[PDB]
Amino acid sequence: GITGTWYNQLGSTFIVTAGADGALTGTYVTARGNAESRYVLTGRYDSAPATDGSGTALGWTVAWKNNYRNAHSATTWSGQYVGGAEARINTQWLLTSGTTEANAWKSTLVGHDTFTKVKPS
Amino acid sequence: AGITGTWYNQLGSTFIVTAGADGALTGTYVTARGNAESRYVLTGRYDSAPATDGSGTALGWTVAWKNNYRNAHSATTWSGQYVGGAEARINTQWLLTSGTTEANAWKSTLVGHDTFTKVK
Amino acid sequence: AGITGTWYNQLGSTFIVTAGADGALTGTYVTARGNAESRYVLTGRYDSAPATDGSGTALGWTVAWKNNYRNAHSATTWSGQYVGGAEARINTQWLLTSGTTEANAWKSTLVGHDTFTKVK
Amino acid sequence: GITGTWYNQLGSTFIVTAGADGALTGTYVTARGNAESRYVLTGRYDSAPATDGSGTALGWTVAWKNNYRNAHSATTWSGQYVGGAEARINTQWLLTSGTTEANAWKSTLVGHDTFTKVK
Amino acid sequence: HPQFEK
Amino acid sequence: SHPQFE
Amino acid sequence: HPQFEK
Amino acid sequence: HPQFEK
Repeated sequence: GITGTWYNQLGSTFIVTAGADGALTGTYVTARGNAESRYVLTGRYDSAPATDGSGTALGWTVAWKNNYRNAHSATTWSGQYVGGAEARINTQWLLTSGTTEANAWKSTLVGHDTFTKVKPS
Repeated sequence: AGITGTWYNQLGSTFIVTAGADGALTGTYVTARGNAESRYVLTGRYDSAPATDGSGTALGWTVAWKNNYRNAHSATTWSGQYVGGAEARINTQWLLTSGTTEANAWKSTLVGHDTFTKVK
Repeated sequence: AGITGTWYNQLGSTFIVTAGADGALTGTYVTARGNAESRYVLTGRYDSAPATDGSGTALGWTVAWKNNYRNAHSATTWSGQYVGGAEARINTQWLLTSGTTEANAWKSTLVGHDTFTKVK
Repeated sequence: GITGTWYNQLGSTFIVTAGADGALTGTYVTARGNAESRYVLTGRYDSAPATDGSGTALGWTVAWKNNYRNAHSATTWSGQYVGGAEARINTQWLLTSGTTEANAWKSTLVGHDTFTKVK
Repeated sequence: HPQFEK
Repeated sequence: SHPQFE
Repeated sequence: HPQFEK
Repeated sequence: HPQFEK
């Protein structure tokens, strides 16, 4: 149920394919939605989750460089997919920016995204 | 790029990564036990054109804790920066998420930090 | 204050706080059970001169999970901001740390988020 | 044990008192060390820890306003005290800055500090 | 854990 | 202005 | 957990 | 930021 198009609360789009071998591949499109706003993602997921009604663990990375721009940073999302009625992916993320040594303390931000199959407004 | 090769953390884990020209990271993560049962695939991304002002190279990667021998029904992501030079390092913060039922979701996610170097 | 009073999360817990003019937060955090054994002391700090341009008010607080009735050998800190208005809320990220041995420190710290509102 | 003067890797000073009631009170002094760089802290700790070798959980908050300056932010540290020879307090921290709603998503930095009794 | 108990 | 939040 | 095993 | 001033 992972494969498909997901949207987070800010309107970004996560286009993902879940491979039989545990691979996640796809495209992350920021809310602006144009050609300059598409970035490659790669990740991994639990391809044989527990049958006790637990979620499916997964993670992925985007480095914020494409042919139009480079933000010298990367964001990882760690979370789980929860299937059923209104499926969702619940995640927490870390965004680290390349910095000098003296600036390593503003290098990493933390936050949380919820992805659903429905786009919000 | 300076990243390709083998890296070690202080707990005794190893990761062997290749940095691709296009920004890809692919490799193997090996736990401190070191055997075949302790090897897991990793994939990630890195900034293939970092700033030249002395800033680090941003990167991140994921391991899902399942191989052909065991499944811990979890995944870790490392988010960090490579720092080059004679004493190169990768400085990271990580998030380990376990699959849980909805009621147990509060205990789903651990946070920590790791530093990898080129020597053991 | 806009902050002094009672705040509720979606899981059933209640935070009763007084915001002192000097930047102190003091009060009681009550878990879902609502019992005398479910009340715990909290203390914290907040910016007592925030910007007046619509920006939130930074704040944080700590609960150690020991009362006269039980002890979970842990402490949570919440870090976040108060956003006022008709739909006032306190948005936080929290870190829960349990006491562990040196060996088991890796599982010492859970990370999560909570939103508190003035109405349940 | 906890009560004392502590230093992080960067040169800041953590001056704390651990009361019988579980309270932490004190002052956080940034690396500069002048009067403008002292801030009030308050926190909580487990006053009856396990005797199995486990650390003592604790946390505290600094709001980054004193009588001289205001950085419209607060930092919380969450961690544990590990006593004995070479006592340490190992922590993870979250720094949240007051922002507008449009900028919330970048409001909080995370990082880690280790405090020792030797500077 | 008390934080999450029902 | 980071792309993730634009 | 594997990530921290010995 | 004060927390990291040198």
